[PDB]
Amino acid sequence: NLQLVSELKNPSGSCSVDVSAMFWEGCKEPCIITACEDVVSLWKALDAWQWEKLYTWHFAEVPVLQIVPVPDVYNLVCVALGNLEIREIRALFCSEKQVLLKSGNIKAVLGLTKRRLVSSSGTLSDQQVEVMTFAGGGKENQFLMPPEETILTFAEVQGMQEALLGTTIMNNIVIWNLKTGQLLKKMHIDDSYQASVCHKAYSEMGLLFIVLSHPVFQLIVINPKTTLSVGVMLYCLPPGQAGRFLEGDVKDHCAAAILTSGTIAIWDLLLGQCTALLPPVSDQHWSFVKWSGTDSHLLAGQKDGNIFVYHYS
Amino acid sequence: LGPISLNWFEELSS
Repeated sequence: NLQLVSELKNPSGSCSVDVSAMFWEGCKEPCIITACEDVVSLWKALDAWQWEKLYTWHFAEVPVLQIVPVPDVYNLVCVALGNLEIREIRALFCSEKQVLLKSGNIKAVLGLTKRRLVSSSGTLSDQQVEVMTFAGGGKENQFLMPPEETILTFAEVQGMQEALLGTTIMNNIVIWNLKTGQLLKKMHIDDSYQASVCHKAYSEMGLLFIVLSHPVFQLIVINPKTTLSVGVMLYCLPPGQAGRFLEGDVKDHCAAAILTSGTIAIWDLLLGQCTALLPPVSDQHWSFVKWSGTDSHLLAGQKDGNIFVYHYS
Repeated sequence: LGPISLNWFEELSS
């Protein structure tokens, strides 16, 4: 269950949109990144419960939309800017400075293992899919074969290397080989439900395990060789619990969701049970949720923008 | 009888 362990108030006079936890740098140390529309800050632990701001980066014109975590990168922070759709992706680093990484009609973006960042733009025959690498500066850009169906989300497949998954506007799932750039397979998912947003994908025994969001989450099991979907697991709110899925995050085998309620709900994905509820503190509905990438914590944020950090065990 | 292939990935990559 959930133990409130620390917290972060960020009276930034700007709407808070996202948070994430990463290791920074001459030594790995767990930090928290907060993003508001017009400012992004890096924070370190002041003591057992308090956080202090170490760096800040400012954005005028186009508002910050999300943080984009990149596994195995500790010397910069990537963010996506845009009012609704993504227009730019920037890298923030230190004395604070920033670099424009990509610019245009961006539809989807995902940080990948080993310092890569994948993104896609356009919609059809115009679609491009690109994976860049950081050393770290703009080093390589490999195109991937586009499915010419708008990509809605990426997910790196846990349990293999070099497999990348996408979902498309067509309710299709695509798999690429990250090494060759090849599009290996396209597979339609029952025309609903339906999703659209893949939170996590796993490979085990030649089967694909795919977590989507609606029943608050769905696990679809697909045989990649036949293309056929082989079963489906449901994650549902307990006996009495109002609320529909609104957004969420999955780390390893845990899933968190912000419900239309305003409550956050948690599942262990192995077992399928809702392992905790977390009502809004005060009257402030939870605005975003993210698992910590450095440790065993759940980050829950309000537009306020106060962040509450819980210990999961 | 939907066959499962534990090597589907390198297979298609080949």
